[PDB]
Amino acid sequence: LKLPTNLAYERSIDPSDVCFFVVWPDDRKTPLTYNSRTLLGQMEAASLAYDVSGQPIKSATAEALAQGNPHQVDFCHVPYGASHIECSFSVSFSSELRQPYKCNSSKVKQTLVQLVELYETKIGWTELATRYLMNICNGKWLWKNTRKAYCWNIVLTPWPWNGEKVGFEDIRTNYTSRQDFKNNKNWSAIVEMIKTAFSSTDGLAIFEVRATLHLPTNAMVRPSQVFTNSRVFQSTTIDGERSPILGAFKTGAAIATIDDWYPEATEPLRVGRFGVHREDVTCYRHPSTGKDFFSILQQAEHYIEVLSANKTPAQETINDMHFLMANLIKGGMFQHK
Amino acid sequence: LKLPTNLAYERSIDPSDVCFFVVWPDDRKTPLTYNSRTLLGQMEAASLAYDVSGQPIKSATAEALAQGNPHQVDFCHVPYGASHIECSFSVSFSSELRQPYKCNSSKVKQTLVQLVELYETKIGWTELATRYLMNICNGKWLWKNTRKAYCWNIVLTPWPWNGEKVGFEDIRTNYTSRQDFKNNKNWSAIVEMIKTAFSSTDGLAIFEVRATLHLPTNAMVRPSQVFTNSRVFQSTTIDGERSPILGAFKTGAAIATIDDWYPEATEPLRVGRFGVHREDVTCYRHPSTGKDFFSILQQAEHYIEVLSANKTPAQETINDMHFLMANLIKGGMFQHK
Repeated sequence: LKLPTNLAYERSIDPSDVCFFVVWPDDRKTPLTYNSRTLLGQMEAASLAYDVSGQPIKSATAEALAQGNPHQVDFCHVPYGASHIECSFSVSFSSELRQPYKCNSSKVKQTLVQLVELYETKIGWTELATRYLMNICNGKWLWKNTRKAYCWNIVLTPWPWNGEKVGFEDIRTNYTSRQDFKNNKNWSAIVEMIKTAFSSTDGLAIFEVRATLHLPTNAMVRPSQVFTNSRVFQSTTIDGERSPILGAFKTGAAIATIDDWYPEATEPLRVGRFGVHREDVTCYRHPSTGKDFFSILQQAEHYIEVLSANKTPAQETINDMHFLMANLIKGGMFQHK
Repeated sequence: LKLPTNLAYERSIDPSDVCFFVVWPDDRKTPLTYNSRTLLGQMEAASLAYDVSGQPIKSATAEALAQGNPHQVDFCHVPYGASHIECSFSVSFSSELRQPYKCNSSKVKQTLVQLVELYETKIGWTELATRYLMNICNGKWLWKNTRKAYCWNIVLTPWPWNGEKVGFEDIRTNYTSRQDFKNNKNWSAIVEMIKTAFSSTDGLAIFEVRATLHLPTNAMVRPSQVFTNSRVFQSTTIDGERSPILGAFKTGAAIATIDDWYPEATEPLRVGRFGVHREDVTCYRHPSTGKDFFSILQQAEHYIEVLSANKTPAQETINDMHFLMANLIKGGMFQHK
């Protein structure tokens, strides 16, 4: 397959900013608020006392590393009398991966608007839909706030939905796996809706997610920081007062942490062309290995002929095409100018 | 009909910028406002790791693709507690297609005025009028905003009007086809108003449209970008506050995406000389097919003698006639120096 000079995809999952609210014992709600603090940190930086090649700076004497340095940081935390903290956002699944947003070459358009179809026919949407939905239903958009917490509950409201709200209580204890999610009475009724929103050419599935998070006393809340204080928070204005948020793109990067299929598959990565592990920077699915998205998109017709056959393919190629479809769902410009 | 050196038409469909408002549950309106966020994307471009002809860049090491590249984007979204988002504009239909705005050739001018008159008498305006009006009455000028939306209602107040204002509720469900629009009690009284603005020599039909759009919480709004951040919104200043808008020409392209008449007709295109598609960039109605505007305008006398006959014309020639009159409604300079 040749990479056309104009090939864009539009994202299928659209998540919204996670508004943070504080719920008091009288069950009234009030948006969180962060305030800028100034800290007197120690001279802990290695570049201060040390030079490169392991050389101690001579001016940085035992008198110099004494004088602490001030750093201004934003600071947010659950107020004292707060019963819990709510976290609300919305996420819409649409079928914007069926057809490319742009394609200057129609030949490469048929091999994609068919790749998706033969995918859904042979290897249904249930895998990616379930993976995307687990991150919705287990707090993963609540990135680190769920790390040191008592319990967080995901109350979920699907839009083209008939029954009552679908809850996920104490995710730390019950919903610790895929099967524990499946055991929910309404789990299948939701993965079905997501996989419908992916097949139907103009269908969608809007979820409104609301996490009640029981943090300890005065517990520090971690919202998203802004890009280049040594810690500036990303905020909206609710009720006319500023309030921290986990950004829409942070939430999207959270929901789209399904990519576990790669060499030395260890834990889910955010779906991207070259699977970039943000913590240990080295990106897996480097182009030097045959696992980046542009090397597996080059083999799109090979995957067409593999799924068009009668036999169910190998798990290797089915995981490769899972990653292909997840990268299509992420959207983006699959082009090279 | 050889193309004169001066032949311009003034447009007939004059739409305005789509002002965005946020209607709060207390029923007060405040214009939207966007702010320039700065995202940390990954190294996602194909050009960053691959050279042309599929050659992996050597300096694009695993740690080289790890670095997150900043991207400043304008973000607009519905505020948290907003009841909904209103979208208001005004579109005026006029008979600025009857006579050419400028025509240095008295023969080409009269052979087009006679063409428009024969069109009006033979194949009435109720075909382009209803298609132009459907794009107004179903949110189509709300380009991507109605994609992931609970509902949208188009309330439409015609200017030379006598009754009550014309509602089009829950268009995602109710008004999904042409007959669904025709079932409106005021639909005929509006398509006739449009076809009277096109027939009467100096009459006009001013419509004021207001679409209440029910998005999910914090739902991202997609207004028009500007022509080059990485995404700069096109905005006005409502109430002294910058507010994103859909440009007048974006809204005009929306109302005039009626050209479903072309070789391998699939879905409606924006009425243009050589009907270009922006999704699959290639241009239908290329001059190599006899469907471009200057190839079916060169045959204006043929359509005169066809519509002058008593028999009902073919559907193919009547589609050519439709495209011709729609492209005259769009206006422009049909000249060749």
